[PDB]
Amino acid sequence: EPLESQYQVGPLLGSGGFGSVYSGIRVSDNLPVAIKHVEKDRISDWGELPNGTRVPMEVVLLKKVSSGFSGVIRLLDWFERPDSFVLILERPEPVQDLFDFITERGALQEELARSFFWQVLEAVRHCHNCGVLHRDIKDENILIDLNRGELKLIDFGSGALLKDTVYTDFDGTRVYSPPEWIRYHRYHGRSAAVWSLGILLYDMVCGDIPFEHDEEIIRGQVFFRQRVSSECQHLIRWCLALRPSDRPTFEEIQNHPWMQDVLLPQETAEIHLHSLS
Ligand SMILES: CN1CCCN(c2cncc(-c3cccc(/C=C/C(=O)O)c3)n2)CC1
Ligand SMILES: [Mg+2]
Repeated sequence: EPLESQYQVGPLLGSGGFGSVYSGIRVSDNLPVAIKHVEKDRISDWGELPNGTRVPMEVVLLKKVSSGFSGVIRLLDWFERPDSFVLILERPEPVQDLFDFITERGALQEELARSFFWQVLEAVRHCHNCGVLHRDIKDENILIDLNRGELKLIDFGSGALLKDTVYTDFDGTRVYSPPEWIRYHRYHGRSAAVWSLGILLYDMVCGDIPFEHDEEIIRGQVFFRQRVSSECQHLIRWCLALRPSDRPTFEEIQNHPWMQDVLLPQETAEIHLHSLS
């Protein structure tokens, strides 16, 4: 029953606004896991969860998207403590987040960016279909299962239930938030999500984020610092359309020509990941 008699804690993987996550192993089968600690004082949103009670919104969101689909991390279990909650999440091995992967390898070839991007679209779409809005889509929040070549969306600590009405609260990453939020402190789930997908695609093909200051976000002028195909630039600028309604739907993004003939996960890994893995 105790958390200690359950898992064997390992080294700290990282910490921040989300909390502190450690590498871990489940004593029983040595199944690799991650142990995330979050203080109750940090937690702002709470949920009830089916036939349950007091629980952080993060847990509610995680369980809602839980399933066989490997595009989003799986909550394996959780525990409540006097001042914190502990989340036991799955952990692919080897693994590396998109931020480190790009920091190390730099701007990705378009074929690779296509595969990776396509996989987050499927993951985000999955969340939406399950009534969950992530709100913090970014390189750091996407894990790369190097052997399988499959990406995983993580950290639902900024998410919320998907809704068709306005959002007047945001606590994700500033440099990924849309111009509606910066200017009017209001946005709609899917539109905002598409904007951050635009920032992410740009990050993938250019090695860095397109905007830094609020003034750049509001103006939305995209400058390509690396050689990027015309199709890709078009998609990117379409997602980064100043007016929300001018942004493509997920269907339009995935039907976009630059998005065609995506590589399969294993293919991707064999051609791009095993080369160094
Ligand atoms: C966002 N991350 C910032 C960068 C360092 N960091 C890392 C690094 N490598 C693997 C994982 C890792 C492995 C398995 C599950 C998870 C899940 C995290 C979550 O759902 O919050 C994370 N997390 C902690 C959080
Ligand atoms: Mg999470």
